[PDB]
Formats: sequence, structure tokens, C-alpha cells
Amino acid sequence: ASVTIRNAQTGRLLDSNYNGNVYTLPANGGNYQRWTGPGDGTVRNAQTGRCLDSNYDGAVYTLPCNGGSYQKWLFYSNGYIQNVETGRVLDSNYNGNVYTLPANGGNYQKWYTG
Ligand SMILES: OC[C@H]1O[C@H](O[C@@H]2[C@@H](O[C@H]3[C@@H](O)[C@H](O)[C@@H](CO)O[C@@H]3O)O[C@H](CO)[C@@H](O)[C@@H]2O)[C@@H](O)[C@@H](O)[C@@H]1O
Ligand SMILES: OC[C@H]1O[C@H](O[C@@H]2[C@@H](O[C@H]3[C@@H](O)[C@H](O)[C@@H](CO)O[C@@H]3O)O[C@H](CO)[C@@H](O)[C@@H]2O)[C@@H](O)[C@@H](O)[C@@H]1O
Ligand SMILES: OC[C@H]1O[C@H](O[C@@H]2[C@@H](O[C@H]3[C@@H](O)[C@H](O)[C@@H](CO)O[C@@H]3O)O[C@H](CO)[C@@H](O)[C@@H]2O)[C@@H](O)[C@@H](O)[C@@H]1O
Repeated sequence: ASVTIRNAQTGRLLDSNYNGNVYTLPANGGNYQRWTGPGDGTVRNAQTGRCLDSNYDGAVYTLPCNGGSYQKWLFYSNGYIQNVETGRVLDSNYNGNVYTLPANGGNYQKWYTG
């Protein structure tokens, strides 16, 4: 019932912790790198239960699930993962920071989810 979310540019996996930090790390087989989608648009960490979330400033974090639009995501067939509220797309770098930015076509904004 859970998937990994892997960056097409870096190969690192979307990951998060109990404090709500979101980051990418190389694959390690743990459950903090796994995510569920229960059908309401949310992307929930398999380990912590918290929902992937972001703001207009481009911060990405996890928070307890609150039913708001900032916790809803749209997965495109081309690999973009877009915040429903802000319209910004999930992005990450070689350092492992995660953020959102306007879509720009680069592979840092493309993800393989499965
Ligand atoms: O440490 C126990 C935990 O290890 C693995 O989980 C990974 C681990 O990451 C460390 C560290 O590698 C990393 O630099 C920072 C994030 O940038 O987080 C931690 O300091 O622990 C975090 C959660 O605390 C995980 O997100 C990460 O995948 C993995 O072996 C896991 O199964 C195990 O419980
Ligand atoms: O405040 C109205 C907004 O609330 C809910 O969205 C959440 C909200 O979080 C607060 C605060 O709880 C949070 O700690 C910080 C960031 O950690 O941000 C906010 O000050 O606002 C952020 C965006 O600013 C959302 O990401 C977060 O889920 C939710 O009821 C939402 O629909 C509503 O508009
Ligand atoms: O740097 C060349 C890179 O540009 C485009 O990728 C974006 C770029 O973003 C910067 C910066 O715009 C932003 O302020 C911070 C976060 O707020 O992120 C980056 O520092 O670089 C990163 C990767 O290092 C990308 O994730 C981001 O989308 C894009 O044209 C890309 O193909 C190109 O290599």
C-alpha cells in the first residue's frame, strides 16, 4: 500500500521525519522513504503518518493531516508533483533539500512514484 518517490535527476528518494522535515536521501529500504495516497489527494509518510505539505514561499514539510488544500498534490503523467493550493511543483537538489518552485521543465522537478 506504499510507494517510493524518486527524483529523476538525482536518484534520491523523498524522505521525512517526526519533526516534519522533508529531504531526499539515497535509498535505504526504510519506511520513512515510503508514502501512501489514500485517495483524498494527500501524500502521507508511511512511518510518521504525517502529510506532505508546502507553502507559497516554497517550503516543504510534513504536518498532521488537516484536510486543507496545501496538503493536496496532483501527480502528472510526466513526473511533476504539484501542490494543489499553490500550483508550485515539488523540486529537490543534490544536497537533498526539498522545496517547491514554479514548473521549469528540469529533471529536478520530475519524480518516479511507485
Ligand atoms: O537511523 C535509524 C533509521 O535509519 C534510516 O533512516 C534514515 C535516517 O536518516 C538519518 C540521516 O541519514 C539523515 O542525514 C537525516 C536526514 O537528512 O536523518 C537522519 O539523521 O533516519 C531518518 C529518520 O530520522 C530517515 O528519514 C532516513 O531514511 C533507515 O535505516 C531507517 O529504517 C532507520 O529506522
Ligand atoms: O492557517 C490557515 C490554513 O491552515 C491549515 O494549513 C496549515 C497552516 O499551518 C500554519 C501552521 O499550523 C504551520 O505550523 C505553519 C508552517 O509549519 O504554517 C501556517 O502558519 O498553513 C500552512 C501554509 O501557511 C499550511 O501548509 C498548513 O497545512 C489548513 O487549515 C489550511 O487549509 C488553511 O488555509
Ligand atoms: O541551476 C540550473 C538549473 O536551473 C533550474 O533548476 C532550478 C535551480 O534552482 C535554484 C534556485 O532557483 C532556487 O532559489 C533554489 C530553492 O529556492 O533552488 C536552486 O538553488 O536549481 C535546482 C537544482 O540545483 C533545481 O531544483 C531548480 O529547479 C533548471 O533549469 C535546471 O534544469 C537547471 O539545471
